[PDB]
Amino acid sequence: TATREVDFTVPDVQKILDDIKALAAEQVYKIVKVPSISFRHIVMQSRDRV
Amino acid sequence: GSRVMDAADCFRNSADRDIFTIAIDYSEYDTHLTRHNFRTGMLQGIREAMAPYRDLRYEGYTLEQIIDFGYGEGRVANTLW
Repeated sequence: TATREVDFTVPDVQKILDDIKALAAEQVYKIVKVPSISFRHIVMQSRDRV
Repeated sequence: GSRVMDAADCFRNSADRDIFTIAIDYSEYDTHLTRHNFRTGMLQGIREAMAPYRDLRYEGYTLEQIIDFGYGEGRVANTLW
């Protein structure tokens, strides 16, 4: 009774079906505490203008 | 069966006025079967005729992988005897 369950697993389609599942775990975003630095400055021997 | 009974096709063609039979003989047939030309050409026809059976796997691996397990390199090509 509990025999022959491996009847139609064609590898040409099972290999492209286990990769759709692995594409669903692809996390696109990320969770951070601070954003990235969007402005930087350079000092040029001066205390009024950078 | 017998030998006289099932070789009756050999009898009637020596009784016929218009049959000229040719029967050649190969002396040391294996020494000239030793050549690779019947080795490759047989294995070329084995692989191309297993193409309708290319999806199903024999215990994990394909049928084209197991034909060179019975006709491989260490199976019939070069073996120590």
